[PDB]
Amino acid sequence: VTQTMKGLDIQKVAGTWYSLAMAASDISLLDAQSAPLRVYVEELKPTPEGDLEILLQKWENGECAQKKIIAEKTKIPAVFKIDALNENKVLVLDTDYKKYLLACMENSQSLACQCLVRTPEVDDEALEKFDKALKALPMHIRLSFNPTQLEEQCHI
Amino acid sequence: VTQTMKGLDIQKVAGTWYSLAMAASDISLLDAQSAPLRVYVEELKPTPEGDLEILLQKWENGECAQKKIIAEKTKIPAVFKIDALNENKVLVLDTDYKKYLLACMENSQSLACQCLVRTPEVDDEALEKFDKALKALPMHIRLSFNPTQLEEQCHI
Ligand SMILES: CCCCCCCCCCCC(=O)O
Ligand SMILES: CCCCCCCCCCCC(=O)O
Repeated sequence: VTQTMKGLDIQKVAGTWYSLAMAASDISLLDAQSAPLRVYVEELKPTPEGDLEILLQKWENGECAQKKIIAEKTKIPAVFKIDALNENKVLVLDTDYKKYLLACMENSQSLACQCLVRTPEVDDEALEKFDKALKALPMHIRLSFNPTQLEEQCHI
Repeated sequence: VTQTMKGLDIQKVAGTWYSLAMAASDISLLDAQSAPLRVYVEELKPTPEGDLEILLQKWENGECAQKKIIAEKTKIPAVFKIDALNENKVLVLDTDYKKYLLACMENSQSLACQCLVRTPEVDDEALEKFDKALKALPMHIRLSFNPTQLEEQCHI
């Protein structure tokens, strides 16, 4: 990923988001309801220090579970770290704060990206920006959700 | 689907094909390795009468199985019928016979389409034609395969 948001203000991505679309480099990352990167964003909570708390849902061991993860800031405003055994990066590609946000997670390559939107509607303009960003990346699975699904736990 | 191949010669689609890409209206049709429309074309066998025999593979009850289905001709050269409990149509959107073929199956709507190619290579021109045909259709999952996967049973 060589598309980052110039001039990102992380405080202004705060609040409610919907995972309208998702893509990944490997089918197995998004294939099943319980695939490892099939995660649905609920809320972004930037910290005063400029870290990013992410509230999401995931189908795990038979049901829809809530998880909270923190992505720590780096020297680059558009790039956060979630490290454990593995060094992983969260990248903000593009946002207008009020309607859409494009982001990817990548390892150290495998990756997964999402088109986030503020409301349970299909934003054709946001999806066209997402597809343009992906034309640069080696994606092998793409999913998108309808407005009914966007209002359900785990997009059921 | 309102894109059919004008002037189709069904005899000239005979022989070896590879399921390079697949798309469908509903995630659940293609999501799992064993999802109902996750089928890999091996061979097209037009009959002297102008019916279409389709040899394909599918992951069913734990393994990669061979199936043969016949799609019966209609009054329209680009449209075949596979009926059982349900009336389903196979539509040929576009082909150049020697490199790529675009086809969909639809019910009576849910649908699934494939980009078929003659060789285990990523044909960017065929994929751009597939994406152009899909921009007309309500697809929510898209998969594509690499050349290593294209040479394995059930694209493992
Ligand atoms: C800016 C944060 C956007 C959240 C989605 C990141 C990209 C998809 C991968 C999600 C997986 C995870 O965060 O564990
Ligand atoms: C011209 C035949 C092409 C074969 C693929 C048809 C479209 C995808 C759906 C396959 C499912 C099936 O044929 O049972």
